[PDB]
Amino acid sequence: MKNIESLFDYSAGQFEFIDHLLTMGVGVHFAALIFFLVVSQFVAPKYRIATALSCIVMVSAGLILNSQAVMWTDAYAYVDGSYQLQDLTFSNGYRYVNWMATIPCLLLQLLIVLNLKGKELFSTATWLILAAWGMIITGYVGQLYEVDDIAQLMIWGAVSTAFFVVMNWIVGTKIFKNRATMLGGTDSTITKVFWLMMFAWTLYPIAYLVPAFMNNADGVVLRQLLFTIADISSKVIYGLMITYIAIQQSAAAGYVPAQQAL
Ligand SMILES: CCCCCCCC/C=C\CCCCCCCC(=O)OC[C@H](O)CO
Ligand SMILES: CCCCCCCC/C=C\CCCCCCCC(=O)OC[C@H](O)CO
Ligand SMILES: *C/C=C(C)/C=C/C=C(C)/C=C/C1=C(C)CCCC1(C)C
Ligand SMILES: CCCCCCCC/C=C\CCCCCCCC(=O)O
Ligand SMILES: CCCCCCCC/C=C\CCCCCCCC(=O)O
Ligand SMILES: [Br-]
Ligand SMILES: [Br-]
Ligand SMILES: [Br-]
Ligand SMILES: [Br-]
Ligand SMILES: [Br-]
Repeated sequence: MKNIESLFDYSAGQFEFIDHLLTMGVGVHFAALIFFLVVSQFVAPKYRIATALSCIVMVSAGLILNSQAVMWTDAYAYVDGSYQLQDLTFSNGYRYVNWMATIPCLLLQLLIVLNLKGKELFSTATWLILAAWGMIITGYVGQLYEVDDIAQLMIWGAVSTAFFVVMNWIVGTKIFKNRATMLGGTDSTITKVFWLMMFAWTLYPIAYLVPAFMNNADGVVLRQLLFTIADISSKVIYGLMITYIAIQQSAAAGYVPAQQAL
């Protein structure tokens, strides 16, 4: 009842488009899961955790998207020409809770292919995860107010954005100070990964703000469309680039299975 999805009836076209976005998301992540599983054998031990983390992200995101899809069809029934709310079973909050797990995985696989190790890896991962969790938690509290108190959504969103900015500064600083350690030409690739991240992750706060500028049923559809673009870009496309970097550095480091695969 705290999310705008509960306020509207949906046309068949709107309802089925949202359902198809979510189900397509499930298929894309589980298809990618198999790809990451099969190619892990071509990654040197030093980097193989990075590809395993992509497997974990795929199933984590795939399970939440599948949960959202079933919750969506549980919550609404087609009555008198529109889909109308029947049960309080759908909310976006499950995405936020899941981010607590998937964002640390996405960040860790970046740090691994940057060749960080030992105390710097543990220290950098700790500050990044704390910053990320602060961002997620404040965002989560903010969206509890997207119906009742838009001013509170904005203020919690400003606090969240402060964590986001600091997180991105840590990430960017480590990338630009360590890309010279990267093998096989991937010092060039990692810069593109950073820009892909900036683009894809910024779509989430845009989705967060939809209630402020498009509080209607088409805004609900737009938000799910933005989440879909962002999810595929931040998890699947990002994971493919991380895996490419891992295999390329593995080969440059003399790992034979990587050399043959390329
Ligand atoms: C009264 C309400 C409370 C107000 C306060 C809440 C807002 C504070 C937010 C950010 C400050 C913390 C930023 C400090 C981060 C420094 C540590 C760090 O980033 O280390 C990175 C390094 O590159 C890795 O080794
Ligand atoms: C809540 C409202 C507050 C609004 C606040 C607006 C300030 C935005 C500024 C920067 C965004 C952070 C982007 C981080 C980009 C990476 C920066 C970086 O990596 O620095 C390069 C390094 O110094 C080379 O060695
Ligand atoms: C796969 C999911 C990912 C990469 C989720 C990323 C989420 C964010 C970057 C969220 C950022 C937010 C803000 C910067 C302010 C508004 C609240 C959030 C949590 C949506
Ligand atoms: C309060 C929350 C703090 C969370 C901190 C999490 C710390 C995680 C630290 C690094 C995990 C990396 C483990 C795998 C190392 C891979 C390196 C390698 O095998 O080449
Ligand atoms: C996620 C990015 C957050 C950006 C910070 C928000 C910037 C705030 C800008 C002006 C706030 C104006 C407050 C007006 C409250 C409207 C109350 C209402 O109409 O219900
Ligand atoms: Br229709
Ligand atoms: Br329509
Ligand atoms: Br190795
Ligand atoms: Br997720
Ligand atoms: Br490149």
